[PDB]
Amino acid sequence: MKILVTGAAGFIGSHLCQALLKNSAYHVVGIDHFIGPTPATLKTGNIQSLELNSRFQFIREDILNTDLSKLLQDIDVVYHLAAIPGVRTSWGKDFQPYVTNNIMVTQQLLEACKHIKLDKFIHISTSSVYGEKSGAVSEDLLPIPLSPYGVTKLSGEHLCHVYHKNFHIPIVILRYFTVYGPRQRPDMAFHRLIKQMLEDKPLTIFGDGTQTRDFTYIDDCIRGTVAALETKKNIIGEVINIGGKEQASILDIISMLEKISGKSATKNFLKSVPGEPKQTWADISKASTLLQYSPTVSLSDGLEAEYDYIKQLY
Amino acid sequence: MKILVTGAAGFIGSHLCQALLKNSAYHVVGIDHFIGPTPATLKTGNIQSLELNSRFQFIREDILNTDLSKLLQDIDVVYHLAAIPGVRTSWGKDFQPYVTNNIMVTQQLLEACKHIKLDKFIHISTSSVYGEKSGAVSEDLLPIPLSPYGVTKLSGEHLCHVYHKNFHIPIVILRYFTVYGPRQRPDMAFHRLIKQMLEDKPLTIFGDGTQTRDFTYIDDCIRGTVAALETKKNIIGEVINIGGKEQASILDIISMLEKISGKSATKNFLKSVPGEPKQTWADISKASTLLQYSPTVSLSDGLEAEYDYIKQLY
Ligand SMILES: NC(=O)c1ccc[n+]([C@@H]2O[C@H](COP(=O)([O-])OP(=O)(O)OC[C@H]3O[C@@H](n4cnc5c(N)ncnc54)[C@H](O)[C@@H]3O)[C@@H](O)[C@H]2O)c1
Ligand SMILES: NC(=O)c1ccc[n+]([C@@H]2O[C@H](COP(=O)([O-])OP(=O)(O)OC[C@H]3O[C@@H](n4cnc5c(N)ncnc54)[C@H](O)[C@@H]3O)[C@@H](O)[C@H]2O)c1
Ligand SMILES: O=C(O)[C@H]1O[C@H](OP(=O)(O)OP(=O)(O)OC[C@H]2O[C@@H](n3ccc(=O)[nH]c3=O)[C@H](O)[C@@H]2O)[C@H](O)[C@@H](O)[C@@H]1O
Ligand SMILES: O=C(O)[C@H]1O[C@H](OP(=O)(O)OP(=O)(O)OC[C@H]2O[C@@H](n3ccc(=O)[nH]c3=O)[C@H](O)[C@@H]2O)[C@H](O)[C@@H](O)[C@@H]1O
Repeated sequence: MKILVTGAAGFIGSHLCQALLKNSAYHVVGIDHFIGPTPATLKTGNIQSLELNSRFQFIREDILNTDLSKLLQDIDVVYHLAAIPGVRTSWGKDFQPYVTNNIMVTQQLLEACKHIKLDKFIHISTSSVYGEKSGAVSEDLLPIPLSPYGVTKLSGEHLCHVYHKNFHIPIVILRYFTVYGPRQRPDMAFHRLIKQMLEDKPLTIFGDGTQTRDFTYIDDCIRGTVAALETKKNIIGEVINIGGKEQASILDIISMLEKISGKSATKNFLKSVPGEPKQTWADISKASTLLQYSPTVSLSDGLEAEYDYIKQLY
Repeated sequence: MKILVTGAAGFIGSHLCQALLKNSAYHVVGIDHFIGPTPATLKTGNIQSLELNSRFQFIREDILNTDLSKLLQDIDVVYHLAAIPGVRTSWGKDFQPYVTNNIMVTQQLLEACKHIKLDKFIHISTSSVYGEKSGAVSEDLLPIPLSPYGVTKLSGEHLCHVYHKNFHIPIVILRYFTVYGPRQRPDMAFHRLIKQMLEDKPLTIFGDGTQTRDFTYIDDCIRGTVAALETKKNIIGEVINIGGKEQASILDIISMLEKISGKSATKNFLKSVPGEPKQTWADISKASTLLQYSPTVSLSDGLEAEYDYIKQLY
């Protein structure tokens, strides 16, 4: 088929394109405006290989300015990953690009998909929509975001449901849980903490470090994401959690990084940042059932992979 | 005490201001940018009756072009009604004004209220957030909007929760159910059908006319809205349905209108329009407990009042 990947030069999008291109029967169109928290230099690195592949077409344009008629011509599947993704930087004057790139972009894509015959529109969303929840969260749980970011991503999900129900756009929603590994964005905790540790600079901890995440290794995330395309079973209209092998606190992670480096971290404990939950924890039963999803990369292996990537990057 | 009412020149806002001005204790500031579906001619008359009262101050400005710090210094309570409200006109290129005036306006007001000492931030929302549900809907039900309009309004609610949890802004959310009576917007069903019936023209019905609403008479809406200010109970953080005395389908309303006009209407059944639920039905248990809310205006009395107003307007 022809598969459109929005946000193709980003962390997850770059990996997803590479995975799809291993199947000789797939042709990939990647669109990326090179905005958000990752510098354009890192994004060029993410796609340099991809651009050599003859079955990849790269478009460096804003989805809000591009000819969406041309873009979606003969597209069989859309993977919509384009977004402004930072939890902590979505307040005051920094909110507008979240609304433009998370809400207006999703709506304009969904409008463009009304007059074409997609197999699937695979919309990427976030554990950030759940907000502050206790236990493993299931996809039927009432979402109450804690960040303006989370609000804009949940508005994107609701636009998906509006366009599915009214115009039969074949939407599938994936909710990722804190994805890490090679090419992780430089605003995320593991990139920052590894870069700090490499430079013998203080590790920046927001609050006391006891907060936990369901960290998902990139290869696990991509296996789940590709499974959503490749299943022959009806998952249209479904919201599916994609979570990781092993939860950990930021203190637990730092201890694991010290074992990889053989260094001892200097720690700087900052104020908690408004808008962050203290815990995330996916119930991935539905992904297990629908996609045969099971994450297999341990934090020790995934963290070594990221540490190696960050060291070579800088 | 001093009360800011956004969207003060609008249908519900103008009636709200009118009700608050009856209390000589209350100083009222109205702000309205004269946008949305109602032509500015009808809104002028709204602010003209309000401006007879010395305790009313009117600001004719976009909330996005206002010094909100300056405005809010002496404000005790905000009623936030300003929005783009039409369910049916929120598709395609019409969507952006809903994002601007429903999402960016709400965010920017909440940002300005972060360091104000408010008693209450009373955010007006809509039954449109629920989408299609069976039975009387309670406020803890998972909302799945059917329209882009509904998505933008539920995004505003989510912003209220974010700013409440992170910054202790004392938000209360009211979900209104299809409000009618004198001053009803010309794009709403009762206004169009009464105008049509008055001029012996076909009554335009969008589908089979079996659609029903929990229609709320304006005076009932306003009594519940004023109760949110005056209640003895703690309602900070609550979502509260404000629904009407009697549910009806459009066919029923057309029969009730024939009784009032003494006319037999010609019907013009048109294609159902995307993004509209078939039923709305409020569980008003919570309003009854927290606000002593009981709607008291019957459809026959309310339609008569709206009939007399439409007759007078044209
Ligand atoms: N990284 C995670 O932990 C994680 C977890 C949950 C969900 N998500 C979601 O996964 C997706 C990918 O996240 P990521 O970490 O790869 O982020 P990223 O910033 O690395 O990638 C997103 C890409 O979208 C592009 N983009 C944004 N707006 C655009 C526009 N208007 N037109 C064209 N391109 C545009 C950016 O240039 C960027 O390269 C996002 O939707 C994010 O919300 C990520
Ligand atoms: N009418 C109903 O049946 C109903 C039911 C549910 C909820 N609501 C909600 O009630 C509120 C009032 O609805 P209404 O029927 O009175 O609508 P309306 O259009 O009569 O009034 C809203 C007013 O907001 C003003 N406004 C919009 N954007 C603005 C901005 N940026 N700055 C300043 N003013 C701005 C408009 O000029 C308009 O006069 C809305 O929030 C709507 O979503 C209405
Ligand atoms: O799962 C998700 O939906 C979200 O996951 C991540 O968001 P976040 O959980 O903030 O991921 P990190 O940035 O890796 O933060 C993880 C934890 O580390 C903490 N942190 C972060 C950065 C840092 O320098 N120090 C620090 O202690 C944060 O407080 C947080 O508790 C992504 O950045 C989002 O794009 C995505 O939506
Ligand atoms: O309750 C709500 O939350 C919403 O109520 C109304 O929206 P709507 O329910 O569309 O109200 P009307 O415009 O009065 O429409 C009611 C019904 O009449 C129908 N209709 C409308 C107009 C018309 O000419 N003919 C007709 O049959 C519609 O299809 C709908 O089923 C308001 O317009 C919204 O601002 C508000 O958000």
